[PDB]
Amino acid sequence: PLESQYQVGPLLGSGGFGSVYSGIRVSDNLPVAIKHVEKDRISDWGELPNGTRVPMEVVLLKKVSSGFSGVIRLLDWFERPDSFVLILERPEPVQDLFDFITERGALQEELARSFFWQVLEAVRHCHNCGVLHRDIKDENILIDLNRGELKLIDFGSGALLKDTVYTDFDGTRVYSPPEWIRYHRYHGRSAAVWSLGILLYDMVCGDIPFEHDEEIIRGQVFFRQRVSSECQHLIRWCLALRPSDRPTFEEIQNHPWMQDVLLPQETAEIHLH
Ligand SMILES: O=C1c2c(O)ccc(O)c2C(=O)c2c(NCCNCCO)ccc(NCCNCCO)c21
Ligand SMILES: O=C1c2c(O)ccc(O)c2C(=O)c2c(NCCNCCO)ccc(NCCNCCO)c21
Repeated sequence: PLESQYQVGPLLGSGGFGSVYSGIRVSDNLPVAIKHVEKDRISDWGELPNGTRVPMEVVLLKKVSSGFSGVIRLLDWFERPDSFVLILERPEPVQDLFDFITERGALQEELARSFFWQVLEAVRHCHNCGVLHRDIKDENILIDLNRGELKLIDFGSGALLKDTVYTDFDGTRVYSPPEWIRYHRYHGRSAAVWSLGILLYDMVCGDIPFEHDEEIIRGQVFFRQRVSSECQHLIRWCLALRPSDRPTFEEIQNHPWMQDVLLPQETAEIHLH
C-alpha cells in the first residue's frame, strides 16, 4: 500500500536520523516528504493509543499534528520489516534555516524577530501538546519561502514533556546547556530556552556562540556583528548559566526586542520576494 499511494522523488537528506525523499501523493499532488528510519537505529520506542509499538518520533509527531501550527505534520506512517516510513508535509519551495543563514550571512533584526517569534510559537505548541523537541536549531527549521512560514522538523531526539529531570540527551553538543555538560542532567523548558538563545545568536551573528565545553560552561557571549543593545540582552538572558535565571517563553515573548513582530506574509514580501 506504500509505494502505490506515494511516488518517490529525489533524496532530500540523510545522516544520523535516516533518509528523507521528496514525494508526491497520488490522491492529489500534495508535496510530501518520505522519512525512512531503520529499526536497528531506534534507541527510543513508545506506544500509541491503540497500543502498537512505534518509534518515539511517531508518538510525538502524533501529539503535535492536530490542527495548524509551526510544526510539520505527520500525514501517515508505515512499518516495514527493518524500517519505519513516515509521510510528512513538504512546503514548496522550501529551504532550511541553516542554508538560509549560510547564504545571506547574519539576518536583519526585523527578519530574525519574525523567525524567532514563529519558533517560539512552534515550541509553545509542542510544550502544550506535552512534547519536547530537544534539538531546536537552524537545520531543524524549514522555511516555506512563499508564505514566510517557519516549520519544525525532526522529532528524533524528542521526549514527552515532564517536570522531573532528564538524564539523556541526543541533540547536538554545541547546542546543549551548561547543566548538561557539567552534571549530565537538565529540565526541559529551561534547556529549550538555552538552545533558543543559541538559535537567536546564530540568526543575528551568522554563527553559533560556543564550540567547546569550556566556552559553554563559561557562558561568555561575544558579538562579532553589530547587534542592538536589546537583542544582546535577550540572547544573554536565554544563555544565563543558572537555569532558573533564564526566561520563560512568556517572558521571551514579552521582551522589548520581541515587540511589533511582522506577520509571515509581510516577512516574505520584504525579505524573501
Ligand atoms: O526536507 C526535509 C524534510 C521535509 O521537507 C519535511 C519533513 C521532514 O521531517 C524533513 C526532514 O526531517 C529533513 C532532514 N532531517 C532532519 C535533519 N536533522 C539533523 C539532526 O540534527 C534533513 C534534510 C532535509 N532536507 C531539507 C532541504 N534542505 C536543503 C534546502 O535547505 C529534510
Ligand atoms: O551547527 C554546527 C555544529 C553541529 O551541528 C554539530 C557539531 C559541531 O561541532 C558544530 C559546529 O562546530 C558549528 C560551528 N562552529 C563553532 C565555532 N563558533 C564559535 C567559536 O568557537 C559554527 C556554526 C554552526 N552552525 C551553523 C550556523 N548556520 C550558518 C552557517 O554558517 C555549527
